[PDB]
Amino acid sequence: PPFILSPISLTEFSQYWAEHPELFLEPSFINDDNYKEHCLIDPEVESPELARMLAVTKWFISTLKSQYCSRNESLGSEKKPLNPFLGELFVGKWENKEHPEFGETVLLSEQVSHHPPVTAFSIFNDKNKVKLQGYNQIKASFTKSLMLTVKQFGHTMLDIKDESYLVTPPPLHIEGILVASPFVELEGKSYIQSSTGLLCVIEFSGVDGKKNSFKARIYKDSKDSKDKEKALYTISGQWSGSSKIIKANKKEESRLFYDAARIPAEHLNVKPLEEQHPLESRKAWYDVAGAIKLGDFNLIAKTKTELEETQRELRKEEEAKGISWQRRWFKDFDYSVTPEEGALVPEKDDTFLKLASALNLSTKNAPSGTLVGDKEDRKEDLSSIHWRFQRELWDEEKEIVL
Repeated sequence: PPFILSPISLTEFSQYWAEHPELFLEPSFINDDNYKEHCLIDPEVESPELARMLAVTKWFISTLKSQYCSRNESLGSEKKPLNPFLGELFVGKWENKEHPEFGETVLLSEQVSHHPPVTAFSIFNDKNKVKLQGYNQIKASFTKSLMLTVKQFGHTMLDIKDESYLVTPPPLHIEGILVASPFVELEGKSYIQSSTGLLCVIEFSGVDGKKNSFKARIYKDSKDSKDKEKALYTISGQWSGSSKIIKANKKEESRLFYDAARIPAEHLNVKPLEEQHPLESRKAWYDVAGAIKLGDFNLIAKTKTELEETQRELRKEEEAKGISWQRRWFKDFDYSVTPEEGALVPEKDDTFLKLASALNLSTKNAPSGTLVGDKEDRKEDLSSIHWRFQRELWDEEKEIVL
């Protein structure tokens, strides 16, 4: 066992959707009057919608490394994920003081389900009108071989002012591939469907091809995505390393698209344990995390039972104050054709339904990226529940602060 063990609650993994402050906000600084300047990899980008789609694609790739690489040699740490308890919260903010034009970007993460485990999150920047929200859920199991496949469920939505993007995470990742390491590989297709019609398809190598490699293609619309030759741009390389982009078929003009080595200057600002509510992750798992570094499973069992008892009493107090701790900032909406009575239902102009339609994506609780008609989508009575952020609920939060 190498490196310094770092137990971290899965509720914290939500922060990796905006680890690079500048990449997260770039799309919002691109308008009709400067788009050609805001596109390093192609000073001759056809339209602003296209420059924004490239900026979004870059931002998406930048989130991958931290999500799937547990070891980090420039820090000497090995991440040990902790299964969040119901009602757990993790909040913080990127102050971006070194860039006044960016503004404060807030992160709210919450464990909305324990059985099964579901994490919901929202990252929003009021100043530039950039907001993201999504939820995550996985199902692991072994295949004929050490394999151990993890299916991804859920999706995320990005709003750049009035422009919308539907992002679906990597459908699959394989664990326990390399000897003596928690190395992980991605497989399947991820999509970035914009309200502008543009669609990006990101294909992961799986256990084949290069290590942690991908092939991204941007199409003018969903129909075009059926033929790889109609791709406006093609990006390929390592999502944990570097990649290059090629416009049309001009292989003679390949440019460096993204290099994961780049370390972000801005760090997520999280308040110290002293001023943290007992529902917040770092404070709730502190002892357990310590015991886990000690390695003593007797101390781990003890600290765990204590977290449980603490949390049990905390919930009682939360209710006593009339606080809906179980669904504090996110509510579960039913998107099925015929929902149950009391179920929260979507609105008529639901962004998710619009974009999913354009992409022809299953709106059911199937693996991420499942297309309508796929085996997974045809399954008998599959639910269609999706978690949604409610800004107002955060606006009236009386206990949690940043």
